[PDB]
Amino acid sequence: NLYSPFKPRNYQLELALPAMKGKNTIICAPTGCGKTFVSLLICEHHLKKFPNGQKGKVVFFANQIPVYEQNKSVFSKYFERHGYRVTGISGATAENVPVEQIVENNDIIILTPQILVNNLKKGTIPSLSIFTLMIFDECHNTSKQHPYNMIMFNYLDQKLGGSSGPLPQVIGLTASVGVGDAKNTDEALDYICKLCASLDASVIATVKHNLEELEQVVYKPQKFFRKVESRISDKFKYIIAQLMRDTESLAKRICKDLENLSQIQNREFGTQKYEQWIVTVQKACMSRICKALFLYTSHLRKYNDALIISEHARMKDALDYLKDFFSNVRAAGFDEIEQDLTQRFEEKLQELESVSRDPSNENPKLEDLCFILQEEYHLNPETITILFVKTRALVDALKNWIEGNPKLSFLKPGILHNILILTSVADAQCNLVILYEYVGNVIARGSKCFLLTSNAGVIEKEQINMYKEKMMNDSILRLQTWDEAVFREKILHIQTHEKFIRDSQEKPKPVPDKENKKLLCRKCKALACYTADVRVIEECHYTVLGDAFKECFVSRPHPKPKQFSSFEKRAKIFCARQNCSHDWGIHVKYKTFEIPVIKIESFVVEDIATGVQTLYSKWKDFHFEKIPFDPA
RNA sequence: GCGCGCGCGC
RNA sequence: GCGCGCGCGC
Ligand SMILES: [Zn+2]
Repeated sequence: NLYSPFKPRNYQLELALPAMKGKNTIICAPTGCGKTFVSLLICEHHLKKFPNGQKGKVVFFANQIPVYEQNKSVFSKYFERHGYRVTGISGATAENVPVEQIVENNDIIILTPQILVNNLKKGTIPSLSIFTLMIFDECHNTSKQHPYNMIMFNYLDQKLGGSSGPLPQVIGLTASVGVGDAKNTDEALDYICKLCASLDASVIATVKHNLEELEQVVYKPQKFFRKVESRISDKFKYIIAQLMRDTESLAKRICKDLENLSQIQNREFGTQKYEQWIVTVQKACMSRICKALFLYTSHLRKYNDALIISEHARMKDALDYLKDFFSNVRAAGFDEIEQDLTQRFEEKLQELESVSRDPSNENPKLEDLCFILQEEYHLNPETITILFVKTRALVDALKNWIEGNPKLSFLKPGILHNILILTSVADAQCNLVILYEYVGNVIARGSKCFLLTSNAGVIEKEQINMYKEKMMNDSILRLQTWDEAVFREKILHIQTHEKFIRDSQEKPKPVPDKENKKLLCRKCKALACYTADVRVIEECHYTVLGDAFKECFVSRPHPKPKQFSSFEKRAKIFCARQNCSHDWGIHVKYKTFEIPVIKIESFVVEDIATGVQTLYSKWKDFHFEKIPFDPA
């Protein structure tokens, strides 16, 4: 359960060796518990390995909050018995606390890295040598300009700067090292090297002496990809779609601020992109108007479901779902709006059924799926099969379809001890796994996995992924054969070259250009404000002042409010024209003042003296006379 | 908002 | 580079 006493498995003992022997290691092991337990061991040996009058300090880096939390607990619980001081710091703690002190008085610190990057940048923590051990969760992210790398740039600057200063052991954990954009083993192997260089790892630990034991707590099924296709012509999706347009235009006219309700533009019926757009519009409207909408949208949703049922199951099943829903409102409480929609449907109802019964509108997708089930079960009749589909709706359709089938009468299906096939949308020891048009992709011997998609891209993407997993396995298998001394030297060339381009590629101060400039909405090219009215908060954030602007923009209220540096996210802000409605940035309370904060990418820079129109995506890029903030 | 990573098109 | 998305962090 991850939260108690455990017997380490041989394979984890093996994985830890190189860490325990003191080398900087990358630990490539498959997903889950594995890594946690392993990083518990290392950590336990690290702080134990010390002689009296000496203490270790371990820091553990984690990318997501959920991970920062689940790992703060595990570490706390586990090292509780032992007497060590354990904490974490994340975005939500970090606000106003003596970060040097928290480290100073702690044996295990859990962090999200952007904290450390921030605190080394300030000088509040002068050096990494305070730490004895660094652990990088999901360490394959150590590249490019990621926090992990910023940390290492600091470390490698201390290491190669020829400066002492001791430095910590560095460990990274991963299920999968990556291969970047490599096209063959040669390049993959270059990629993994540069990766090791960045972590100053001299060893990559994987499981070798304990394969029989790993390959049984982590299948690893047989991967089968199987292309299909939808029907030749779907004249049913034409009917329901026309009904959706119809009911959308009916909601538009009762609402008219409709499109503005969400910036989820270019929506397409019968896509889950649409199902969200629905929800975002229903939560958004902040009420006789809002109650009219809930009803119209509650109808478009079932319509949307319906299409998704048609496309992956059969029309008979889409229709049924719809007859059901409509039945359920003819059965009270009934009002004009609802009786309207029910009528506009009742009108197609006859035609929908002709298209439904039409022999040439069966779903070729289902015959394939069928084949697969007859193929696999004739091999083994005691097979227990699991079926993943996209929507809770499609779950029933597929169940009904199977029950209502003479070609596969042999199944006993179930859903969300006697049953022998299970259908589902979310959540093992089953022996047959089928991802049917599942979108998707997320998550003892002889086991098979089938993906079935009409999409080529997916099938082709997934096959590229399999070729990379081999490319990756082989490379590792072979750099594992290099003698460490040789490997450490290859790494050092890399570290060196990489260090050099960091300093070289830096650039002097940028000479600021006094000339006043217009900011123009990037979309409609209407005037927004002037750079004269712009001010800079905390060196990083930009506001305008004065009311000439207080009405150049409109403010729909944010659906994701948060606080950062200081100050609260309250609203998104938008170009005030009715057909432009470009996204301008946001509007916050800061200290005492509600103020707008704007992103330059939402604008064109036109010099007034000349008319020249430059475009920036980052304020760091845009060099003008920036002025800090206060009374006004 | 800022920062970081990833994908799609051109 | 521009356009349009996703996920993540401060
Ligand atoms: Zn505009």
